[PDB]
Amino acid sequence: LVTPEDVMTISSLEQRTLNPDLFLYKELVKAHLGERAASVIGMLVALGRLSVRELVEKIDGMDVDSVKTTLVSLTQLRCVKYLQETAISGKKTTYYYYNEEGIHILLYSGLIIDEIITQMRVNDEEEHKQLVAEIVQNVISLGSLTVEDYLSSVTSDSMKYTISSLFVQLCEMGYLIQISKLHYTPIEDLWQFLYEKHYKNIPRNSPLSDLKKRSQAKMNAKTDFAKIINKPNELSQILTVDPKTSLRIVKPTVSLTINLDRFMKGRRSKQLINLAKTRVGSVTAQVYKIALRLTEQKSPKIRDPLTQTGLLQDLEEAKSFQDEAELVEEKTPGLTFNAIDLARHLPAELDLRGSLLSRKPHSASLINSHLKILASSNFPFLNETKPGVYYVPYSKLMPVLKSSVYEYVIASTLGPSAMRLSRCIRDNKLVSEKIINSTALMKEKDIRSTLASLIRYNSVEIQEVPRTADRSASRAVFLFRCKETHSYNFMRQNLEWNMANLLFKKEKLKQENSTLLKKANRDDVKGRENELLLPSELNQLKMVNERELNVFARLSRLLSLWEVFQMA
Amino acid sequence: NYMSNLPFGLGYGDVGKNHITEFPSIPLPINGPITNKERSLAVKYINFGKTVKDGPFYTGSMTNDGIERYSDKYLKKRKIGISIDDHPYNLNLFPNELYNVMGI
Amino acid sequence: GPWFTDGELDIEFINSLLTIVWRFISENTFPNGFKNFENGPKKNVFYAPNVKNYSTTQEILEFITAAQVANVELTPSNIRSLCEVLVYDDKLEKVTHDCYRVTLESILQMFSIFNYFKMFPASKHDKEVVYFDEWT
Repeated sequence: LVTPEDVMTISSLEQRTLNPDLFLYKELVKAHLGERAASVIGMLVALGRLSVRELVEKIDGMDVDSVKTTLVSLTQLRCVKYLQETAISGKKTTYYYYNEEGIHILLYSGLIIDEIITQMRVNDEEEHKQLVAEIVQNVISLGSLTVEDYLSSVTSDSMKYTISSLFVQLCEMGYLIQISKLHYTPIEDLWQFLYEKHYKNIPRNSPLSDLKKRSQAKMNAKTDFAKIINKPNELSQILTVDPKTSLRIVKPTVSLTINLDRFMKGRRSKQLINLAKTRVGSVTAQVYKIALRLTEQKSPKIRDPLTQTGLLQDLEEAKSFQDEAELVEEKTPGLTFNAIDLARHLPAELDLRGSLLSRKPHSASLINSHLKILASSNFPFLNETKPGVYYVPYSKLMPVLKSSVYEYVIASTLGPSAMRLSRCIRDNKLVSEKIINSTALMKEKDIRSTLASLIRYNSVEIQEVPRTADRSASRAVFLFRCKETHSYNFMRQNLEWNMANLLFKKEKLKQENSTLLKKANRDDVKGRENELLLPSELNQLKMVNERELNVFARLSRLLSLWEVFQMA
Repeated sequence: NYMSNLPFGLGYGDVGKNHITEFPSIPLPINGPITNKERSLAVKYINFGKTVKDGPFYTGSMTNDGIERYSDKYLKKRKIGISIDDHPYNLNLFPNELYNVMGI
Repeated sequence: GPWFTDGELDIEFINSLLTIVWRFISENTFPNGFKNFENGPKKNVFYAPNVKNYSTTQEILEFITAAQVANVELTPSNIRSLCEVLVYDDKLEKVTHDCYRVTLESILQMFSIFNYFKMFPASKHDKEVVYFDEWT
């Protein structure tokens, strides 16, 4: 027997009852920022909207200044969205949200700098790598970075001439967007402020009706919201100026904040390249790394163009949103490319000669061969609109890709027979206790063990079959169902919980060796640890340090499976 | 009396024990080895976050004697940290309820 | 069909049926079978888009009849049932006209969530080990 005191000591059942979403965010903010910030962010997770008064009332910290300083620090960290709701009959106040994507920087930081380093065209010289690494760390750490301060801090004229040259590149690429109300305001509040004004300016006695005025109000709101969201998502108005007898430069007085959507697209394309690396041999797979490298820079949305979060989609004629999304994907020619255009970016190290066999040199008739084979592949990577130029769809690619990932995660966690059964339930809708044997022909004991194991999750939903006026699943048979959406809910929370646990354990280890870690992070200790540290304590420190190195590796490895599930 | 409801394919000795294992264990493949890239990733995680701890954004604080000793007189300080108000910021990027903590 | 025998489902026998059906798939759809992957990833080849690289029901029916490995015949419905049973476990990709191809069979036999035999778990008394059932 394991003791209840032995339990809850190494078992960690107290944390098992936390909601995974709160756990991970709280632990990230705790281990990075501090304790009061962790308390504030956890309270924000619990109560979505509240004022500074309500924080003062709800946390042990009543000191109005203290919560204020932690809130301005957290707001800088982009962890808080705010607004001002106008009380008309007295003093109008404000409310603060929590910004989910403001902590993903604290979560993706290693992948963030990895993309910033690797994705660039020139990386052979060492100095540029260190320079851009330090600049991206400074920007993601401080927050809104000001070139007015940065050039002032830089000490050499020959060195100020290139840091300004790196900012324009990040702005144009999409890693540096001017920061404004769009990153610090909630979507529903934006829409509810853009959704009643149109209902205030309409005249009276209009020969239309409530349904017609409502439809045209929704149209007007959608138009203005789409316009004002397009305006800052990508533009040249930060660097569209050009000074006399000088170079093109971003404005010196404005601030620069690093985005994350572009990095998310990079990570998603990385997952696709890894999928190809497992499935398709590297002879024709090295093309796919650049085939998506040159199209991601203007790639479309991944989950929601932000009109599907602040308002309801629809009830009747509810196909309109995906209809317009796929319609835009078809209409926009920026994503469509020909065999000639793809030639000027392909490096020589990819030969593009032996990548085909017409029976049993940087040439368009061969790269278009890979274009066509990708289009005609079983997974619709690209769709053929015109003969010669195609496009990559996201209307029907994300569902099948995510289902493949979900299936293979379940198969990696479980056995091949479990994979066979889940695939039977997937590719056969409405399976039954006999259709399993009809479509599987595997030994019943093993298949039902895998069935019972897979029931615990949200993969397989089971229906009770009513036979008499009383509903009982004890006299009649009962067949199965998929209801895949719950299955996607489940893999989000488990993985989020496990990352939360990993952050919790590293914070525990820091708590257990705070003195040692503080000694380690000292100016004189850095670089001189062999003579100073006596062998026994040095062994303890090196073992705990390699433990945390390994756990960071574990976290990064898990950082390649949950963000893909995050999509819709 | 609730002890004869035993299905046929179920043995009689494996019941009654219950006592599910302390923690269900399935070794995931996300506990693999380390490489140069993974080591560097751990090192960059070490530098990051530690950088913000050594920065101003801490907001986590909650030998304190009554007299400054002659040794403390004319003595080197711990650190002149750059405070929350010290660094310039963007005024139009905060609600009006927070500007007062700035030394404008 | 023959899947009915002695009241049970012939555990050893069925795996013999379900492993040979794809064995001649890889040696008939890939340009040169498994020896293409025997030299390195940057040396094997893929077929042209406009060639008939695939297999079909007729080929599998012929191979099963001539094999005489189970000493039994198989109606086209039965061969469809077999190829459908083995489309689970990610052993084939069903495309139009009941044509069949493999994707990563050599790699699986020999993060990239689609293959995990290369990565071996810690198997050590260490801590911070992640589990999937641990949450529930």
